[PDB]
Amino acid sequence: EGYQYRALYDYKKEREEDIDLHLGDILTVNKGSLVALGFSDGQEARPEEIGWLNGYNETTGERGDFPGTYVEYIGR
Repeated sequence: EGYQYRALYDYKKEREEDIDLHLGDILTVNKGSLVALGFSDGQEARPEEIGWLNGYNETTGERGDFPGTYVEYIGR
């Protein structure tokens, strides 16, 4: 059971670990890389309240971290 959100806004990459993000980009973020801290069940569905998430930008066929306030989890 992983997590998948949609990037409502566009991002480029400020930190040395972010991935080129763009509105309409899908991010496949597993439920572990984010729960590695102990996120509560369902907390991953609210990226705006997470900080940073590491998923897979299928749109560009890449993977990395990105601002959760720029995406919107919608289900696994």
